[PDB]
Amino acid sequence: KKFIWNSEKKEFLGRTGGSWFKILLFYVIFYGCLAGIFIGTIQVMLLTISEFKPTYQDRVAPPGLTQIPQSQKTEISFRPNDPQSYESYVVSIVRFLEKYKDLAQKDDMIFEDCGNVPSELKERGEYNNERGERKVCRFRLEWLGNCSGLNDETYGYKDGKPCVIIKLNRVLGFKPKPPKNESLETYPVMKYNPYVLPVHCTGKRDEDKEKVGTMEYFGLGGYPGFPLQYYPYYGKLLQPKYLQPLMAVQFTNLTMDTEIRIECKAYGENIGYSEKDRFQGRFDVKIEVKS
Amino acid sequence: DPFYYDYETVRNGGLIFAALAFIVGLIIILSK
Amino acid sequence: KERDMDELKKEVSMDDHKLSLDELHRKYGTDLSRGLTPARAAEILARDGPNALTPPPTTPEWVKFCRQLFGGFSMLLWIGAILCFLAYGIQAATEEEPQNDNLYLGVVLSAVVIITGCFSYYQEAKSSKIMESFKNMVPQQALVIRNGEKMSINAEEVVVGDLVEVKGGDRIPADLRIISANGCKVDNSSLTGESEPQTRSPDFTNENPLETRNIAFFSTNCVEGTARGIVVYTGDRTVMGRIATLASGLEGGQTPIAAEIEHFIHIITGVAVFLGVSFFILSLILEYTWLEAVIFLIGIIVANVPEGLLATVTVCLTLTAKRMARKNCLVKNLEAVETLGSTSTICSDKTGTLTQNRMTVAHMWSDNQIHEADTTENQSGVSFDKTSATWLALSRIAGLCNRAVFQANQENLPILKRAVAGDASESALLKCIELCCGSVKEMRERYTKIVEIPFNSTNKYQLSIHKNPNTAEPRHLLVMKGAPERILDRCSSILIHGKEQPLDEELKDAFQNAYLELGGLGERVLGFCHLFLPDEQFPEGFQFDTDDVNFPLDNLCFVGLISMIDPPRAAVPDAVGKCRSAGIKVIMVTGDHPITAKAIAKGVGIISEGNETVEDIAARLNIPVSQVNPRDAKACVVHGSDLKDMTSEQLDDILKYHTEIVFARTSPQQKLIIVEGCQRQGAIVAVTGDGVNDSPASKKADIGVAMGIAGSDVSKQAADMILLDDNFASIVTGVEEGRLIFDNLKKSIAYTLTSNIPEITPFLIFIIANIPLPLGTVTILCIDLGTDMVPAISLAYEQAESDIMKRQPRNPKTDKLVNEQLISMAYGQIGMIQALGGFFTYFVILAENGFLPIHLLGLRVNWDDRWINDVEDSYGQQWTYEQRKIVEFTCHTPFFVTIVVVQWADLVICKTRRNSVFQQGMKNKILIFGLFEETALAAFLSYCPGMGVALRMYPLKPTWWFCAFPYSLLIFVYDEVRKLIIRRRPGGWVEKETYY
Ligand SMILES: C[C@@H]1O[C@@H](O[C@H]2C[C@@H](O)[C@]3(CO)[C@H]4[C@H](O)C[C@]5(C)[C@@H](C6=CC(=O)OC6)CC[C@]5(O)[C@@H]4CC[C@]3(O)C2)[C@H](O)[C@H](O)[C@H]1O
Ligand SMILES: *[C@@H]1O[C@H](CO)[C@@H](O[C@@H]2O[C@H](CO)[C@@H](O)[C@H](O)[C@H]2NC(C)=O)[C@H](O)[C@H]1NC(C)=O
Ligand SMILES: *[C@@H]1O[C@H](CO)[C@@H](O[C@@H]2O[C@H](CO)[C@@H](O)[C@H](O)[C@H]2NC(C)=O)[C@H](O)[C@H]1NC(C)=O
Ligand SMILES: CC(C)CCC[C@@H](C)[C@H]1CC[C@H]2[C@@H]3CC=C4C[C@@H](O)CC[C@]4(C)[C@H]3CC[C@]12C
Ligand SMILES: CC(C)CCC[C@@H](C)[C@H]1CC[C@H]2[C@@H]3CC=C4C[C@@H](O)CC[C@]4(C)[C@H]3CC[C@]12C
Ligand SMILES: *[C@@H]1O[C@H](CO)[C@@H](O)[C@H](O)[C@H]1NC(C)=O
Ligand SMILES: [Mg+2]
Ligand SMILES: [Mg+2]
Ligand code: NA
Repeated sequence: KKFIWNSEKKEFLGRTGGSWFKILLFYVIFYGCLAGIFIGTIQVMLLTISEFKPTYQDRVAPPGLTQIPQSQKTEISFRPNDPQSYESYVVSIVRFLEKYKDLAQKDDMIFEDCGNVPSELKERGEYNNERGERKVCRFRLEWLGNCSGLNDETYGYKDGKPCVIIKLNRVLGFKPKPPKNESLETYPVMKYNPYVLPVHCTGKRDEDKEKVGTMEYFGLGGYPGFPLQYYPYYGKLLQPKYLQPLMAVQFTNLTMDTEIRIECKAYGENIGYSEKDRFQGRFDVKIEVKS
Repeated sequence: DPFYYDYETVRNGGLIFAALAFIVGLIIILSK
Repeated sequence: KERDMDELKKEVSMDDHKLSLDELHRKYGTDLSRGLTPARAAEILARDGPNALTPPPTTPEWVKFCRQLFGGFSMLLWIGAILCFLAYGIQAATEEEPQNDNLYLGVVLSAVVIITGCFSYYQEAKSSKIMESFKNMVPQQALVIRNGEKMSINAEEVVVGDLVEVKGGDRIPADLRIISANGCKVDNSSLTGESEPQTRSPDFTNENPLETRNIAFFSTNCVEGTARGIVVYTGDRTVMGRIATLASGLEGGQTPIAAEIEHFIHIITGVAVFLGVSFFILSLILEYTWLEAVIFLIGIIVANVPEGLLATVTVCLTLTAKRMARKNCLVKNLEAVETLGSTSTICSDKTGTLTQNRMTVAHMWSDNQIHEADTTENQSGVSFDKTSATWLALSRIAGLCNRAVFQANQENLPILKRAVAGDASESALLKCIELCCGSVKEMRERYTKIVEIPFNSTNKYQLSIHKNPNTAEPRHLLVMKGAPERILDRCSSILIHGKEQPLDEELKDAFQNAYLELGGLGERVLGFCHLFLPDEQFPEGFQFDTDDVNFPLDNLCFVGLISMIDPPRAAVPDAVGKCRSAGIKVIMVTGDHPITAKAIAKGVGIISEGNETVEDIAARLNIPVSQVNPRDAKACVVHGSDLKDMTSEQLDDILKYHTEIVFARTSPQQKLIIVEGCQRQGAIVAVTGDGVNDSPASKKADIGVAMGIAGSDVSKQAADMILLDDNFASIVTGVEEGRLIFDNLKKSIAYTLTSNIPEITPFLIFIIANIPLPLGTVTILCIDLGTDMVPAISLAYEQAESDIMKRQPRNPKTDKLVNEQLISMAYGQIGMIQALGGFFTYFVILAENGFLPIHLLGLRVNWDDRWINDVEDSYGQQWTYEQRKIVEFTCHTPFFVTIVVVQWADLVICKTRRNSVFQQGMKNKILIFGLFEETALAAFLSYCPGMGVALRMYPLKPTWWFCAFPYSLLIFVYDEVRKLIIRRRPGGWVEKETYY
């Protein structure tokens, strides 16, 4: 009963030739109309959104806190001697900072020299297209001392006492608001509370906090945070080649051959947290410099 | 701020809708 | 070696009844008047087994529970669960932090199978339990003569070769060989189907042990008279024992609904593995490793398995079976509720099934005029004229001259169903007089009987003389009844409207033609006459002792004939007509005499009035029967004697060229041969019976129907459906419901099979387009086993779109429960639109939250990564892992809502297969509640506190609820114009391609 393939009275795979053409023609017209309808409705959907602003922005309320070595498990395990052991780290650091070189930021028509001191927020009008392409404040690698250097094509980083820079999740129209001068116990921090988003790293328990001896932060003018002169963001369409602020963190006195947990928590009023998302506001890392 | 959504009012409205539609359906299958 | 054992049981029995009393007593070693010594009786009792059939094969309850856990559909869900745990083991041992999706899905599928098994088992167990409450097996002790003395012992203590005596009313214990009778009449209705009580004489009469009179049979009842006999067969070796043992050891077959479900799974898994394999090769051609492609293959195949269609189909069948149990039409097997509708040839039984199996006064003769009496089982028919003097005389002749009286408890019972003591003919007469002529108690004692004369062995006549209580004449009233040929010879006066007339041949021949009219109609006729004895020649003091001629045998006054026969049940003729209207071939199969079988066949509808048999044409032309061409005869009567000498081809031709067939004098084994002959044609068969002879016929039939009270226990157990009210119209109800639930199953299956496309397409394009997962697994569970359950269950309550009892029975080789028109609709057209609507809501959610649809290509690579917390959208924003995962899950929730929204339209269009939704109408309240509960539940799953934590279903922004509305409206309009072209143009395009 399963050899209905053909017969002398015509049938192929189950039906005749003239029937195969009728069904195929119908399905082609039917699916063609379905495709045109889906495309037309998806076009109306495209007409309901603008080019300079996402309609819903509540799902990114607390900005994240990422790092340069996008580790497979937020762990930094390498050998201070073997150059190939830490190649995966350095490669990502050089590629990340490849757009921050002095040669990359050379056009004066799209770049603006903000300043050597963190200042107030820089609002470039409204988010519409009435104004031309906004300017992006420059951020030279020299701001991150001891984690930038004037190295060649390969940034010879720190083998012993590694460097891990932090970055604030780029959000459109987000205006960072650092904590009030009434700081509710934010550990040792500089008095430059009004024009920089503070970020403080620490261990996770009584063990990690003891293993991590000394940490040295690097930022704009020497402040451990992000300057307010670089915010808010005006989208990729209006501000291409934008350079969000960066801030490096070096762990000088570490206990070699020991995996220790570090939690870099960014503080501020407009910075939320989440017990489910360990990246919203805070940031974790598992460093282990095994010799 | 545009970084906030009144999820409690929408959630509350959805739960009231779910309650009313179910009790109405129960009245539908109880024709008396 | 059971094959030979069953073959020696399919053969009609043999015997040694044709033996002289001396040869019999020498073969068995038994005294003809003393039986045997009790020690010899116990020596045999403990040698071959007590006189009782071996109990049925007990069916332990864990066996049938494990049976409900298996099958064909539950097995597909079992292989699905197995594939889920295999895929989970692969995903566990091969990759980091494996997901528990496949494991939870496998345990859910296993739970689905177990729960369906629990429900179906509880239903079948309920049917069997309420069936056990009908076994009212009362022990019956037999009267056995042993060692020269009469003793009454239990029926099981009876052995072979011992004298046994039976009295009118007692049941024949074992198979006896009569040795001496005294006007003894037994009842061979439950065994050989012989309606009228066949007498039993010690002389051998027929070569067939069933037809001869020297054999009493197991489970038969000695109606009247007393007799003696030697037990020839005992226990299971008996006639009805071999019939019952054959019934238990027969094959049940494969019900049509089961074959439809099996082919359905053939198509389900066919497209499932086609998609799985083609996409396995496609995924390997893209980039994914064998580890990933194997998981893709299993995911696509498992996804194409209707997880909830099992529970919906079980509830569907259960609902229709509930309606069957409401009308006292219980089904033992659940799927048996569908088989009646698919039937196309009903083989019925006459005695006890087509008829009432009870002698009833059929017609009467008065004033040279035939008067038909009401013969319905509940007395709901035309009443004859009961105001003439001829009736007032005939009624007294019958009510007085009759040895029939009611018993003790015969008070609250109706006039017909009550028990009467005596002859069956006298019982019918007593009931007819007690029904159409007031009461016979005070009417019988009103005429004090003086001297009577019972029935004679030759010239059978029954007469009696009574006193006259009339207030105008003291003459003695003499009455007599008997065969019309015996009364015509002893009659000279004829009553008419109150006066008398001579025996002129002008009306005497008119009496003869009436006798042959009521006789040729298959009925048994009797003649009644009376006369006024002159009180001058026989005064009130004279005593007419029964010795000499004290009464004038001749010169009597004939009043009229009274015929009688077992009448068919009330709704039997109309029901047969309804079945023939539905294209069901009605074939009578009975062991009764052909002269009566043909009459009942013409009377119920098996033989249409006007159609002629092969013998009728030869009689109308006065030519030999061997001359007429059988092609000129539509109907045909086939005798059992002739049936024994038939081949397979001959029986095939009998069923192929004759449209109205009646098998008469057929043995139970031949009944089985006939049922098999009907099944050879390829048509669904339903056997409707009551006696033990219907056990091998009800068992082998596609569906057996036993009478709940007038039936025997063996045929009741070997059957698949029981009629607890014996209302034969329940067969019509069944054939209607069997088609109704068939169409509704089609609609509900197309409904569950439509949601598969939007359930699988997200994963398909997820593999192809490399976009984030549009639909989640737990949400799919909330659709298949959550929302959709109530709508699919409500789709069973749909009514007929046109008259189903008008269309012909479905062809099993053509009208499949799931044809390519349903696959072309669900998988091809409706499910496709539903999938596009789901993807539309998907792209809306992502484009509105910052991820334009064009940007979603190749994004899943980094989207699914758990550590890249800076994933750029279309606006340059950086999304963490949990943030974008929150969007993906809050994107799965509206996809699920979109499914519900398009299921609104799919349910409304699936509700009607050909009619318009306005023609049929949203009158289905369960469907209305289905949509209200479906939507309310879908909304609850999204807005209940803690669902984004438990089920990972997050609340929706209200505009999401409207992204699916246009797709639903489109679905509804498309299917509506589809059914419109099906209505206006019934030729072929929209009908043979989409109408399923
Ligand atoms: C390439 C691959 O993509 C991701 O995994 C993918 C494979 C696998 O993991 C699962 C979870 O097991 C699959 C599973 O197989 C099959 C399904 C149960 C299937 C069915 C629905 C149904 O009704 O029956 C079957 C539809 C998709 C499905 O619901 C899930 C969806 C989540 C996913 O996670 C997706 C991960 O990111 C992974 O790490 C990466 O290697
Ligand atoms: C950057 O690294 C240099 C080493 O190359 C550090 O320079 C040393 O600083 C200490 C004081 O902390 C002096 O005692 C040493 O003599 C310096 N050595 C050299 C070679 O210059 C410098 O301190 C580091 N900068 C920061 C901010 O930590
Ligand atoms: C850097 O860490 C080292 C420990 O690794 C500190 O030196 C130790 O001090 C303890 C006493 O507290 C001694 O028992 C150890 O022998 C010391 N170890 C070494 C290698 O010197 C050191 O003080 C830390 N320095 C800074 C600047 O934090
Ligand atoms: C001319 C008629 C028959 C076409 C029927 C389809 C119409 C009613 C459909 C096509 C595309 C649909 C729109 C698709 C996109 C959006 C964005 C969504 O977040 C809210 C709904 C909204 C605003 C829809 C409203 C209904 C809509 C306009
Ligand atoms: C085809 C027609 C008749 C269906 C009638 C029911 C429609 C109108 C109902 C079904 C589900 C309903 C939605 C249920 C849930 C939500 C969330 C709530 O917080 C606001 C209302 C909103 C957005 C409802 C709008 C009206 C809605 C779409
Ligand atoms: C915060 O307070 C300190 C003294 O407690 C003061 O020196 C500093 O200027 C204050 N900063 C602001 C922004 O008020
Ligand atoms: Mg019968
Ligand atoms: Mg499904
Ligand atoms: Na059966």
